[PDB]
Amino acid sequence: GPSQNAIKRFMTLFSGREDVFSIQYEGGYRPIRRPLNFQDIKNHFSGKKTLGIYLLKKNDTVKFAAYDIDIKKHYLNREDKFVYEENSKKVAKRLSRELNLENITHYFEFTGNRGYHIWIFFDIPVSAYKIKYIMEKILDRIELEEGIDVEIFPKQTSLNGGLGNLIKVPLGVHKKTGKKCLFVDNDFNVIENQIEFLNNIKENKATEINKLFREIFNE
DNA sequence: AAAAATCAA
Ligand SMILES: Nc1nc2c(ncn2[C@@H]2O[C@H](COP(=O)(O)OP(=O)(O)OP(=O)(O)O)[C@@H](O)[C@H]2O)c(=O)[nH]1
Ligand SMILES: Nc1ncnc2c1ncn2[C@H]1C[C@H](O)[C@@H](COP(=O)(O)NP(=O)(O)OP(=O)(O)O)O1
Ligand SMILES: Nc1ncnc2c1ncn2[C@H]1C[C@H](O)[C@@H](COP(=O)(O)NP(=O)(O)OP(=O)(O)O)O1
Ligand SMILES: [Co+2]
Ligand SMILES: [Co+2]
Ligand SMILES: [Co+2]
Ligand SMILES: [Co+2]
Repeated sequence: GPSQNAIKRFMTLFSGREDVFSIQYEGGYRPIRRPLNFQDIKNHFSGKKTLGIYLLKKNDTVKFAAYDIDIKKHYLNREDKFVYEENSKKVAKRLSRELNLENITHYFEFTGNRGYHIWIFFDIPVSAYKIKYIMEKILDRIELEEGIDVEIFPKQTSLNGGLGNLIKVPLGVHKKTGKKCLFVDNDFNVIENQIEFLNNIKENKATEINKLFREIFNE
């Protein structure tokens, strides 16, 4: 059924480090020293565990990348927090417009607490430094807003024998708040049929993205 | 049976 296809599809899209992943608890994350499995993903989808994925494979390539638009911590508790909610969507729309201009297919996710991820998926892994560079240059094009932080995963160009950074992946439960992390549309409205959205997500071409790095870098 | 908690920039 569609939900079973979603299990296999999730594993292909959020494919990072081969042999380590992460789970969220209340106050941190913890590495799990083995490959992610189907049972891990069923536990993600049901709320029994919350998965985070290390983006960098052992050869310092990534199969996906993400912007992380956040409300700054000290803006969170304000009574006019709705302003910085708007601002976070303003910054996300600007980034997305640039990404569309570069024909980079991407998807929005409400992260279950204080912001949004913009997910970028690749059919074949690409060098972590190349996508990171593209994402940094695109950020350098847009106006920012007060109280918003934009973060770029991958955070590393290379592991140097380490794990790198991980990102909490969608369709799970945010352990800081108990709310589902869900895909949203271009207007930030929650998609009703998440499973089907997941099964329609498209991968960018590594060949195109590789060409785009040389192009932006202008050699 | 449940409490405890990693790893990075
Ligand atoms: N790897 C790792 N990254 C972190 C950790 N804490 C924060 N970050 C990252 O740093 C960014 C800034 O978040 P902050 O809210 O300022 O994090 P903090 O200063 O440690 O305080 P809290 O997250 O509220 O506990 C986050 O979006 C995360 O990407 C951590 O303990 N380990
Ligand atoms: N203590 C920690 N240890 C290891 N990795 C962590 C971490 N904290 C975060 N990360 C990783 C996983 C995280 O996904 C990412 C930074 O995300 P955040 O901005 O802190 N939280 P998110 O974007 O997921 O949702 P929202 O912002 O609404 O709270 O770095
Ligand atoms: N004076 C005003 N006039 C019209 N709409 C207003 C408004 N004040 C607030 N709105 C609201 C009601 C409108 O339905 C909503 C639309 O604003 P976006 O969705 O941010 N931008 P757009 O839809 O034009 O396209 P894209 O997202 O691709 O950029 O703003
Ligand atoms: Co911290
Ligand atoms: Co962040
Ligand atoms: Co965030
Ligand atoms: Co709109």
